[PDB]
Amino acid sequence: MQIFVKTLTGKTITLEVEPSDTIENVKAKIQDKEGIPPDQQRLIFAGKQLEDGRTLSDYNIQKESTLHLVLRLRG
Amino acid sequence: LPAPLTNDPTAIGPVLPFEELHPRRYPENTATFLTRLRSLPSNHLPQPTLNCLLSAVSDQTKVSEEHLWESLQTILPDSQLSNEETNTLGLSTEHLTALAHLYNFQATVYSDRGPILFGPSDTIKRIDITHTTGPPSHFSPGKRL
Ligand SMILES: *NC[C@H](*)CC(=O)OC
Repeated sequence: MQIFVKTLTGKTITLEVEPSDTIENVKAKIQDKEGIPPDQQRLIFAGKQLEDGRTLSDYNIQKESTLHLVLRLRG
Repeated sequence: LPAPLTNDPTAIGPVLPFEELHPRRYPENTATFLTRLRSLPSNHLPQPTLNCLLSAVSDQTKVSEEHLWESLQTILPDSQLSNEETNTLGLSTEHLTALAHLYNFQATVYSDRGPILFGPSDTIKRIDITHTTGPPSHFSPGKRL
């Protein structure tokens, strides 16, 4: 399948992942596409901040379903 | 996977997002970080050693770091204000969103990846923060080019 990710800078990335793909590997692919480490990544699917230790199928995310990305900048 | 704020003694209620507990006109999804409603009064926590964010906010809002830290103690549980992350990596932008809600402003963070907004849009004050990837993230006032 294929989904989309809307970032905090307005850019909507197009990503290709498996239905059983873990959120950690999704953040790794986002790091590949952009360069944002998983340290500053928090993914949201309709208001609910996703957990790293889960998969896309658990949140019932179909193909072409957009996920929001929020940066958790430390410092 | 386990969370310290789940059984935090300085907070009451269950785990809810910050936007549900204190709703405003935050930037889209920038307030979805989970927290809990503060129960006990200010424990008088010490000023965090990694206090770059507090200095950056103080240079813009003219509010002393002490008052900002006390307001953070009144809004947030202790387990999310001074923990292993606070003393190693430092403060997060979630504290910046909490301070923006408490003091009514929309901070503009000029990070290495571009400009981001944090805090309610239904405000007047607009502060500017410069974010450095470093390592690690360094917080300063103003913007850069
Ligand atoms: N991230 C904590 C603040 C950084 C700092 O204090 O640098 C001087």
